This record gives sequence, structure tokens and C-alpha cells, in this order.
Amino acid sequence: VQEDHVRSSFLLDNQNSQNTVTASAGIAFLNIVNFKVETDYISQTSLTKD
Amino acid sequence: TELALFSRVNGKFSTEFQRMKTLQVKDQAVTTRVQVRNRIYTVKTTPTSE
Repeated sequence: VQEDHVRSSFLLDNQNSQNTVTASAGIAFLNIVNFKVETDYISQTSLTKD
Repeated sequence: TELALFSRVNGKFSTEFQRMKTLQVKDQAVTTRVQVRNRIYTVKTTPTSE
């Protein structure tokens, strides 16, 4: 009388988020013929769990 | 930026960059085997021994 059990379990996760923020300027004809401002911002987050 | 032809002609670029890349891998394997054998083949003393 022989027997056996197998019980595999496989649970995987992922949370791959992102951000991208940009600003701008460019007030330039009068009292200052030119000055320009722009910022950039990018953020990532990738978290896997198995 | 900046310019003029009368009193105020300049230049500026205060460019900046901030990047921070962090990774964190974390792996954890665990194995655990247990296995046990048994045999018997019995023996009795005769009811009339001395």
C-alpha cells in the first residue's frame, strides 16, 4: 500500500509604478528679453515578490 | 537666459540633476527532507525452554 502527495504553491507579485512630472516657463519678451525655467522629475518603483 | 542691447545682457544655466537608483534583491531558499525506513521479522522464545 503506497501513496504520495505533492502540493506546489507559486504566488508571484509585482507593482511596477511610475511617475513623470515636468514644469516649464518662458516669460520672455518684455523687461527681460529672455529667461527660461523648466524642471523635470521622474520616479519609478518596481517591486516583485514570489 | 538673458539679453539686452542697452543695459542688461547676461547668460545663465543653473542646470541640475538628482538621480538615486536603489535595488534590493532578497532571495531565501529553504529545503527540508525527512525520510524513515522500518523492517521487522519477529522472533519468540519457545514456551518450553529451560
